[PDB]
Amino acid sequence: MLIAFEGIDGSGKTTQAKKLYEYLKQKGYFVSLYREPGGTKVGEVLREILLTEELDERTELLLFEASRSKLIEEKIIPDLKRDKVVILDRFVLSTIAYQGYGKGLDVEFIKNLNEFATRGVKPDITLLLDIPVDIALRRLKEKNRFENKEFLEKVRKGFLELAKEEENVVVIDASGEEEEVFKEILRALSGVL
Amino acid sequence: MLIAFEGIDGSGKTTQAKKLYEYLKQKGYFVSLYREPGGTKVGEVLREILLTEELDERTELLLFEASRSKLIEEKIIPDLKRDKVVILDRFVLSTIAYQGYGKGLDVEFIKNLNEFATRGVKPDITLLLDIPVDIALRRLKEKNRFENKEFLEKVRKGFLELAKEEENVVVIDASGEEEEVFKEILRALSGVL
Ligand SMILES: Nc1ncnc2c1ncn2[C@@H]1O[C@H](COP(=O)(O)OP(=O)(O)OP(=O)(O)O)[C@@H](O)[C@H]1O
Ligand SMILES: Nc1ncnc2c1ncn2[C@@H]1O[C@H](COP(=O)(O)OP(=O)(O)OP(=O)(O)O)[C@@H](O)[C@H]1O
Ligand SMILES: Nc1ccn([C@@H]2O[C@H](COP(=O)(O)O)[C@@H](O)[C@H]2O)c(=O)n1
Ligand SMILES: Nc1ccn([C@@H]2O[C@H](COP(=O)(O)O)[C@@H](O)[C@H]2O)c(=O)n1
Ligand SMILES: [Mg+2]
Ligand SMILES: [Mg+2]
Repeated sequence: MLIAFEGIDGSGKTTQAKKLYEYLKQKGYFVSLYREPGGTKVGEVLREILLTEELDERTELLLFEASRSKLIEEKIIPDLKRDKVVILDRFVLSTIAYQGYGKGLDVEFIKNLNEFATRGVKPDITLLLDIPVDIALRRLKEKNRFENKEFLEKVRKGFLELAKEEENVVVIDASGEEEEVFKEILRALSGVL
Repeated sequence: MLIAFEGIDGSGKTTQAKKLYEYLKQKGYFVSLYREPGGTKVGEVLREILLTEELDERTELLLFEASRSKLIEEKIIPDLKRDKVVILDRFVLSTIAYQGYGKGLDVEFIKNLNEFATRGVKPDITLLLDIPVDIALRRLKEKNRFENKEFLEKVRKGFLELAKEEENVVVIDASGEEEEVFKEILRALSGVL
């Protein structure tokens, strides 16, 4: 079982993925939680680079994918083999939305890089935490983090276009309170688990 | 002017590229010399990773391309804009030969990644330093470095198959002595410069 959380900065992915992890552990599933980029020794080095350095979008994309490739090969494929539930804080839709709809790289190209890095491993379900950018920005403000409204609007649209066309994507209203959003996620999850 | 040296380990790329650099500087060209992977701050971090860590071939390929993307955007494109002669110690044929023919990844795929990382920037000439693996291994032995014969035989064949099909590739007999090889390179170079 592979569960992917996707969405803009401040949509509650980290929080909700952690909530889903504890909940499922208590219910007796063997669970892993990983973030992208990151999740491996090598992946975390690349994460530090992606956050530290001034990078063009192409170099950026290739490093996101490298982190994913390492994570898929080192952790996710074996995790899935042992019937672990695998929960991802960001995955392949994030790459398309940010690098494609956001920074203007070719979407078919991103998709083929995604296919390559994941060896065609796809989620059973993707949870799109959709939220107005204004609301996501106010939440980040409370944590002293400031993101680009213009850029996130395009990204958000991207994410929503991808949910119409890509398979097994459920749009969750992430604008609610923490517990409301979690119980919307559980209903979407009841579909598959 | 973009000049690329390609070929197996111990073929004399580093030595000949450095020789070509000093020669052209003396003749009054403005010259850059860069290695792949490496050549930028970020590229060299990735280099250290690629030489340090146990990596699957997919992750490897994506990090080789990330380095290249950084080098293209940070150094090569602007170097070419200012009419510098740019000399590369390894470039895009090496990727195909090592990751494609060597480790079995798809060659069309590597070529499309190459296209992406370089923004379609192609060399004016590529110098393939071809050498028998037995001879390259004897040279590396003198420096206490030991590489995999079985792997390099495939890689060498790959390099040679690419020189037949890809554009502007000259096969230099790298088995000769240092000064003989340099003379052959200068002849090949007279074609374009
Ligand atoms: N339903 C909610 N209502 C209000 N605030 C929330 C809700 N869920 C999470 N938060 C808080 O708002 C912020 C959301 O951040 P979180 O890290 O969960 O989102 P994220 O999508 O992981 O962001 P990023 O991509 O930037 O890491 C946090 O400070 C979190 O504690
Ligand atoms: N023509 C030659 N004959 C004998 N030895 C040589 C010749 N040219 C270079 N060498 C030596 O052989 C080794 C291989 O040269 P060099 O480092 O340039 O090859 P390379 O293709 O860069 O190898 P690598 O990819 O492993 O760095 C060096 O230690 C060098 O001193
Ligand atoms: N495909 C992706 C995924 C994440 N990111 C960025 O990575 C940063 C930190 O990641 P987290 O959201 O996982 O903490 C975010 O600010 C986000 O904008 C990106 O630019 N492209
Ligand atoms: N595409 C590439 C390029 C270099 N390499 C490796 O990089 C290493 C460093 O050698 P250089 O000095 O030629 O960069 C070599 O051991 C070579 O086999 C690889 O595996 N795939
Ligand atoms: Mg987060
Ligand atoms: Mg060398």
